[PDB]
Amino acid sequence: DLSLPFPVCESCPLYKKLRLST
Amino acid sequence: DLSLPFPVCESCPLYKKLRLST
Amino acid sequence: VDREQLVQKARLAEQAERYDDMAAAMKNVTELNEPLSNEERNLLSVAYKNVVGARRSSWRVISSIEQKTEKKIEMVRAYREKIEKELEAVCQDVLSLLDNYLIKNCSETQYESKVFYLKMKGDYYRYLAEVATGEKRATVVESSEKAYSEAHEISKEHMQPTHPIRLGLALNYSVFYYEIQNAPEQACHLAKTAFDDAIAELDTLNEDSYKDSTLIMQLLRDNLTLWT
Amino acid sequence: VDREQLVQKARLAEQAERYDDMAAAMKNVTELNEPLSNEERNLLSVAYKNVVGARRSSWRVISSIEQKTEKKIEMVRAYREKIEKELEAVCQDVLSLLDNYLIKNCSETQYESKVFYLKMKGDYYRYLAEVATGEKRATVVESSEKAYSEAHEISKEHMQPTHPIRLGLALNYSVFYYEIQNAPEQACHLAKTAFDDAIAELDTLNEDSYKDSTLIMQLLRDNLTLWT
Ligand SMILES: OC(C(F)(F)F)C(F)(F)F
Ligand SMILES: OC(C(F)(F)F)C(F)(F)F
Ligand SMILES: OC(C(F)(F)F)C(F)(F)F
Ligand SMILES: OC(C(F)(F)F)C(F)(F)F
Repeated sequence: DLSLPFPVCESCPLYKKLRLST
Repeated sequence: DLSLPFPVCESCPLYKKLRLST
Repeated sequence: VDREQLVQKARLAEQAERYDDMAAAMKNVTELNEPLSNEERNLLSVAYKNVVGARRSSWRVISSIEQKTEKKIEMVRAYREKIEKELEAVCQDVLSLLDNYLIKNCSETQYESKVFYLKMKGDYYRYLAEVATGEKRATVVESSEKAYSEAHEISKEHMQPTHPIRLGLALNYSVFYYEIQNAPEQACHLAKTAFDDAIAELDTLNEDSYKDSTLIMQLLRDNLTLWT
Repeated sequence: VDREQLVQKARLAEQAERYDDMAAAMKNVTELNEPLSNEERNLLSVAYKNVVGARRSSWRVISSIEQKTEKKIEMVRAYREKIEKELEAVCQDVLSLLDNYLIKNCSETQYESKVFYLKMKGDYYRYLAEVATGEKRATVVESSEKAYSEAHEISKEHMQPTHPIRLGLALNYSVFYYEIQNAPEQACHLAKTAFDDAIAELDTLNEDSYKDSTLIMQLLRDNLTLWT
């Protein structure tokens, strides 16, 4: 999947966003 | 969890059993 | 149960990885027929993204098995069709919430919400397009492009190029061109233009969202690298 | 749909990680009121293990949130209770299949099947015990011990000490003593005895199951190391 993998909000930790992106 | 983590049958690959155990 | 308890239930369901419960909670919140806060918007999106994503993942597994293989192929095709109908039902659920509540009652000055919801509309028609064939596919592909293009026009006019919702729209719109329309040149132009417009206006990064902005810029660059 | 198609559906559902579908398929197979093959036995067990396991995981998350935290605690407790009732319903579903079909119609010479099903019965009463309190907990704890102990006696008499079902029974029975009964000495004795009995009869390893035997021996050793 190449689409946006995480929610755009500060209450989601960056580590979670990076894990969802990789 | 300390209980049996995989099914006891040959059709389940050993790599799967090891991943479930670790 | 009041609205505050429904949102708390959605947060709890998310932590428990019970996304059907999370989506039902946020559907109930939407059906209170009032606008959604930024947090409620994100909870609704996360809920349905994970519900539909499980169906997408299962559909790809069963479809790959259907290609690699009497009563057996009849069962594989029937099971794929079962998952397909579930996926389509989830998407139509989301699209009904968007068309009849969320987009419908957006104020004139709520450009960020309009782009967020129109992007979602484009996304869920794109998920329909992934499994649709024939005339059905052409209809949902058209609907996906219409939503993305309107979101793009609004975001171009009313949002900074570094705004993470505008960048995430470009990311998904470019994916639509690459994966659905088989149009890699248009996909690359959309992704490169968004990346370049963001980097040219780096001084517009916001203290509350600069992490999302810079990360989505990297996702755009990642796809361009993969596609060129 | 015939039995062959139901088992194929279970295999497909497993690949798609749709374990509710997998369990429903294997429940339908069991309700044809004929014995289960070794493969059907394993499919039924995998299905329900994953269904109940999702509920166990969610219950532990919500229970930890309930301990760490007006209408909020009322919702957290209510949500925990919702998950609890789902977990209990899954366990009672399994236990009904075991008591009314699978154990009920085991032949006299099917010792391996009897141990497999009695171990499952012990397992699902143990999962009930994890969430039960008061007199309800004492009842299911008693039922779990009764099933495990009968499985243990049968396996002692009719199965080789290296048989993977006998070893896996000792593994789970020992966990029952450690986690449910708070009896680490009895848990260690069960695990060490099973490990020692297996290693003393290494020459009984079977070509078709020696990997499972040696792996479960390591799991027993792992728990003994953790507990001593
Ligand atoms: O995932 C949640 C959402 F939905 F983005 F609000 C969290 F609050 F955790 F970020
Ligand atoms: O994909 C990027 C990588 F590669 F991890 F750096 C991102 F930063 F976006 F995760
Ligand atoms: O998990 C399956 C089961 F259930 F053990 F039969 C597999 F066949 F894949 F092993
Ligand atoms: O837990 C063992 C270990 F540690 F991985 F070797 C087992 F072999 F059982 F996986």
